[PDB]
Amino acid sequence: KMAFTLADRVTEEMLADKAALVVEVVEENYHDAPIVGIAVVNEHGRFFLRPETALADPQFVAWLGDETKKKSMFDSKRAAVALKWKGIELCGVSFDLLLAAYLLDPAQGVDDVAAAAKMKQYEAVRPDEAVYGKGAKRAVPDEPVLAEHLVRKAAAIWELERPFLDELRRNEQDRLLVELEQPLSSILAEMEFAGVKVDTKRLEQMGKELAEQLGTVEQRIYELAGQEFNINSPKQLGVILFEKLQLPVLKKTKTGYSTSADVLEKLAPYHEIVENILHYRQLGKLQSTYIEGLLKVVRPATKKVHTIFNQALTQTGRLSSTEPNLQNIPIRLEEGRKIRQAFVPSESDWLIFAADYSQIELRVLAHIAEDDNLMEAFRRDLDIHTKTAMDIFQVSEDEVTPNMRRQAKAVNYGIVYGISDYGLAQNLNISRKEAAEFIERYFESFPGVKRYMENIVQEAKQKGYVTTLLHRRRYLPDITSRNFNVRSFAERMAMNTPIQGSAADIIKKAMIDLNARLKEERLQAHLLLQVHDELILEAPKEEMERLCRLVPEVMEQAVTLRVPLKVDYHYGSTWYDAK
DNA sequence: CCTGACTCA
DNA sequence: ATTTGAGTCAGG
Ligand SMILES: Nc1ncnc2c1ncn2[C@H]1CC[C@@H](COP(=O)(O)OP(=O)(O)OP(=O)(O)O)O1
Ligand SMILES: [Mg+2]
Repeated sequence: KMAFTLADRVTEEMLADKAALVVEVVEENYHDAPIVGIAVVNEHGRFFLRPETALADPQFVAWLGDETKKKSMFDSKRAAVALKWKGIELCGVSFDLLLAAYLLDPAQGVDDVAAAAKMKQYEAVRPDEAVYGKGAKRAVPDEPVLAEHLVRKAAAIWELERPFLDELRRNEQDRLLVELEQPLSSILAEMEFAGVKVDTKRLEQMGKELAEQLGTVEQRIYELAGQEFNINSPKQLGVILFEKLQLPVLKKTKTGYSTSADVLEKLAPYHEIVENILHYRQLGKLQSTYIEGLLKVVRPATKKVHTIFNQALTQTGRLSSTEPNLQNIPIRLEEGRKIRQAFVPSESDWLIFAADYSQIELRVLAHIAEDDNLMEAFRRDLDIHTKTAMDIFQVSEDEVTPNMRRQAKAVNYGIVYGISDYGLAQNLNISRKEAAEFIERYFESFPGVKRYMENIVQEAKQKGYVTTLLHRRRYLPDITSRNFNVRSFAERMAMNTPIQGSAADIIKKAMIDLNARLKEERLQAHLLLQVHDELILEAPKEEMERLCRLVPEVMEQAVTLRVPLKVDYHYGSTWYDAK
């Protein structure tokens, strides 16, 4: 039905200056993964190429790397990174169907061509899973079966480009795709392929010392409990706490007694064992995830870890980070924070540079809600987190520890994002009456915020979606539900999504501008990680003074708001020391 | 395989 | 009924 040529060799007509291109990587993690087949669809026809052939052809390599030869693809970052592991540079990607689908509706969770094709009732293509199988059954099919699939995906991208571009424009999301998400994709590809170097000697030594400590904590817990049990089993732990030790049951879930951190902290006046158990579970996560888990994914020859930043997953426009996640490395307790000493520069005499947006979503909220007191508070360069802390704990602006400031931060965001008196009371372990009062005195300080939250909920109910500064959209079909719980969740997404998502837009624009600046000044410095409202770089030590100016400036100037943007920054010999 | 732990923004 | 957005892990 769909004619295509199974080429034995690359020909001139395959190298047209506009094409839909498929460079197939079947493994979920595409770092150093096999390329199993290539497809090209253009004005001249439809082609399948064997990668052994095509990727060793100097004209095909040349075409891939030619910025003036425009390619339409699906998940171009996957291809770009797979090709870098093959030592080949991919340039000129002009359209990405994955990112196009993501912006049109992130709720669809589009993650193959067939799923994007369905958005426009295009059915002449199969889902990837149906072709390759799942779990232990996964496999590349016989060549003719593989070739047809790849070509059908290329044909889909080719015929779907205009319809998707048309709808993006209708939505005012065309520049968001072309000028923000697509250029970011290339930047993320660079970051992933660069990787972050790990000090495995230090990490392994930390692991040995941690094992000993876990043993000591473990034995003490058994002593306190009067028996041995699996502390890492919430079920067994529940029996010990609420049956053997007869402690009060504060919460249940569908599976049985809750042993959450929040519940165990509240049980501290009844038995010292709950504090030990909380310590044990913290240490155990360090070991399983940040020592053992991390060392499993280090590439042994280079000692580097290579994350994958998922650009088309979160419902608000944030990135996520997987295998390993490098956006949740410990920082909040000194015990876990020391993990960051194992993340080091990739060359000697280089350093790690880290920058963080100050009170980021509160600034954005001030701008969007146009609240008087809040907009003013940032012109006066106030720290609303610390002020809130002084108030909540009844202390002076010098008795506020970092932990206290962090706890205030969750209260400040909690409130603007819809926390109830019950939630706030449980969060700070205070009376609900007292909690209700903090909330009241909060919306009195910032009345425009309150209006904005009422107003954005009403709007969402009328339009059925909310939007960000750069025209990112989230649909919220549940917001007019007759069901209280379902409706309430959707209403809180309407409160949060425009703010978190606008803040995502900003740091994304900051990454693009920053790279442009790094290139024009021909610095060796380069981005390693993004952590939502943080950018981590490494660079020669001689570039630290110039970065101290360049990085914060670019980040602060990324957009222009009604309030200042403020960036904190540091550097040092390890990620830990960049504080 | 899911749930409830821990980790971050 | 009860802040938002994420990922990985051991246990079961
Ligand atoms: N508990 C929470 N609830 C909702 N959103 C939160 C959150 N914690 C963080 N976020 C969201 C909202 C904030 C944003 C960034 O996290 P930062 O810790 O960096 O908060 P920032 O306000 O920038 O504080 P600063 O840098 O001055 O210490 O992510
Ligand atoms: Mg911040």
